[PDB]
Amino acid sequence: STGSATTTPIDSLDDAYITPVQIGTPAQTLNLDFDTGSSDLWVFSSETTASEVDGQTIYTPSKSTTAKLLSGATWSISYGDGSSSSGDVYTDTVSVGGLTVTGQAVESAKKVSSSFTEDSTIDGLLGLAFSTLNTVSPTQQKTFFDNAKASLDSPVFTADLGYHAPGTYNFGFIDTTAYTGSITYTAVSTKQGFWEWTSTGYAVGSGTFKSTSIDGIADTGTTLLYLPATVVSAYWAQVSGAKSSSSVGGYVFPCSATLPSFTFGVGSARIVIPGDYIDFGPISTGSSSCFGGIQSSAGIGINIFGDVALKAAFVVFNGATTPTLGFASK
Ligand SMILES: N=C(N)N/N=C1\N=C(N)c2ccccc21
Ligand SMILES: N=C(N)N/N=C1\N=C(N)c2ccccc21
Repeated sequence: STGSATTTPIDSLDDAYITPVQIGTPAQTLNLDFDTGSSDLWVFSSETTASEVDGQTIYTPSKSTTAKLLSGATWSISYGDGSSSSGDVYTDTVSVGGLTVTGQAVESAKKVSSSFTEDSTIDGLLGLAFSTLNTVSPTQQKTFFDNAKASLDSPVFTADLGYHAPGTYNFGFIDTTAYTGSITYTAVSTKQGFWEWTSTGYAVGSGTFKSTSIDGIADTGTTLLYLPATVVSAYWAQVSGAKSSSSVGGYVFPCSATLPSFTFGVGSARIVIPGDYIDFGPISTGSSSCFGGIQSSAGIGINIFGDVALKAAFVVFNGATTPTLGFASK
């Protein structure tokens, strides 16, 4: 089997992407944030505290003839950004882009934190990291990909995120028309449960490439590119007036600037992030200071190749016996 679904930015800045997912019988379609940095499929639901729902579409398990309570199971997750959610668990039929998994754990939120409530466009998350990070207790549950894997034509999924435009998540096949050149594959460590890999270095704009190992994770659920402070300083030093602002919480730059590109290494290959991809717009409406798309990972404890980086590439999440990541230009 295979599946193919379009993913759409939630706003004009690509702050996140939503992908429609069919849950239950008859289908209830919710728009979920596909997150290769976490491993829970959770949804706003008929059980979510009413004051914490503001425009989201909810899953109602009582209206699904295939829903079954996973008796005794609960979940609770805290994300690196400080947001959180928790609740109980059903199993149900879940389809993405024509690919169907029966018996998928669907984690129904009883509580969500304020940032989830405030995002009326995101009805929940679909985790695509390794199932060892799944939070369901006392019986940990498998991700949608983990459950689908054996049925797929090939044990892979791909992320092809757009810049200020829709893109595609495919399951079970590589669309060789969606990229240029060849795919460079690189080793993955699953020891922390992430798609963790080592970039071979970077360049700023037209500058020379610096060969240096940068361990980090491929995370579709993180908006920005978080890298070591040395790398980030070298980038922003090429932008007149750019500075790290403690009040804003990161690097900002004049909205009048044209940003340089940023290149990262994948083995001997190179992925070029155009400068415009690094512009996240005014820090507050109408401000002449703009928010940078490359930020320091200092304090987070891991480097994160989030959407800013991934959207510059066609990215293969290879879930074969030995998992690997692939990157191609596009
Ligand atoms: N990851 C999410 N589930 N939602 N992320 C966001 N939601 C926003 N409104 C926003 C603005 C700037 C950066 C990220 C986000
Ligand atoms: N803290 C602030 N006053 N503004 N923070 C932002 N402003 C943006 N444009 C943006 C995009 C992505 C992530 C954060 C921000």
